[PDB]
Amino acid sequence: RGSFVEMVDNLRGKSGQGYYVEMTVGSPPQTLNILVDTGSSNFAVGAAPHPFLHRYYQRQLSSTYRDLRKGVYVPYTQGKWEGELGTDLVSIPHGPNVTVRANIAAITESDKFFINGSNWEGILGLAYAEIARPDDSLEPFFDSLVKQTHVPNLFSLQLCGAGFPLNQSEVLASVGGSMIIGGIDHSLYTGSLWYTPIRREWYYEVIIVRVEINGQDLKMDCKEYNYDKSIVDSGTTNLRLPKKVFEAAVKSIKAASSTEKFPDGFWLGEQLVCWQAGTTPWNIFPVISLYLMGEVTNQSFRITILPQQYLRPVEDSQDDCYKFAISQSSTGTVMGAVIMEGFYVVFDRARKRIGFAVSACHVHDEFRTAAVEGPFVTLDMEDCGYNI
Ligand SMILES: CN1C(=N)N[C@](CCC2CCCCC2)(C[C@H]2CCC[C@@H](NC(=O)c3ccncc3)C2)C1=O
Repeated sequence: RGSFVEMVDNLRGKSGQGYYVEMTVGSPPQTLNILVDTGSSNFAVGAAPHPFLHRYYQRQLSSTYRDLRKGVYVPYTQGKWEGELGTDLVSIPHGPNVTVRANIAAITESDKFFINGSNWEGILGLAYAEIARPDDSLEPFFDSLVKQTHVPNLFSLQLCGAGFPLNQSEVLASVGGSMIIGGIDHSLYTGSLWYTPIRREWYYEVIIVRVEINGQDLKMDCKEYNYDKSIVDSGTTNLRLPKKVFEAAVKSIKAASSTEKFPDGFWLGEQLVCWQAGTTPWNIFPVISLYLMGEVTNQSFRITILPQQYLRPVEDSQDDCYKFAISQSSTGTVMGAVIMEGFYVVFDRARKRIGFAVSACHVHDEFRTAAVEGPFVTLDMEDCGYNI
């Protein structure tokens, strides 16, 4: 049974441009589309004209706007966002039937933040206060939601990749998934939910204990897989892996798929690869299994993704084209949107754990499916975690 009908199918978007939910801010309510970001902790919205925005938060039109008289400067690898802090009344129309008083960062300047044609005007940082900007005293949205209402301290995400390119009109008309606030909807997954501990409450940090490519053990010291951390991030497109892990994984993926040669640009995630309509050779590409620490001592489980997850559909012709959605990182593993598209992911903050189950909307073929399986006996899993 699906017990959260009001929130099912409340997301739109895609892996490369982000998945967003409708929200309202202020009095009278101002409707805005907001990217769901499990990799950050600020509710930050466009609040001034920008070439990529067709609407923005107008503080002067909200009777409930409260100015905190404080600026916030947020540089990150790709760019930055800057703004002015305040609070206002916020609601999620296809969400819990509540209105909360929340912090809002009114974005006034940015670089490589907004995405042209993404249809979103701000981001909802769903991670913990530790990584909120300027500091941990700026209460994140979800913390405000839980404190002010009877909403359970849990949310779950079903990000639905279409498996093919969606043009501008299609991506606006299409259901991109669900964000269930305060619960788990059983219609969004098949099989069982398996839980991994949240190692520390800052990002949604997890511990990977083993990696396989078509069942072949990558055989690295498991600390390498979590160097310097492993996180679950809906605000990142790719599966990102630490340099050494990336080099070993790409070697193994190349070897498994060696019946076809792909240019260096494809493996660097820059160049698309194309096949005649319907002839994508899924079977030559391997499945990838990530083993995660379990809730029981010396127990792990595995999540298995297909090339239908790690090859991202892009438009070129009538050919079926893709980009390789696995890339190198110098800041740890990032389980981005392309990985999350395979699974229904439960962010169980109350029980400091993340659940994974096979998504009812994952893209697959008639011969293979994504999987979530366990248990496996795995020793010294705490040693897989990186310190300092
Ligand atoms: C990974 N990642 C993420 N999950 N959220 C941010 C902020 C991280 C935050 C973590 C805690 C400390 C402070 C920083 C922000 C991201 C939001 C989605 C749109 C993105 N836009 C682009 O990447 C982009 C790139 C190029 N052109 C346009 C847009 C930018 C980020 O870098």
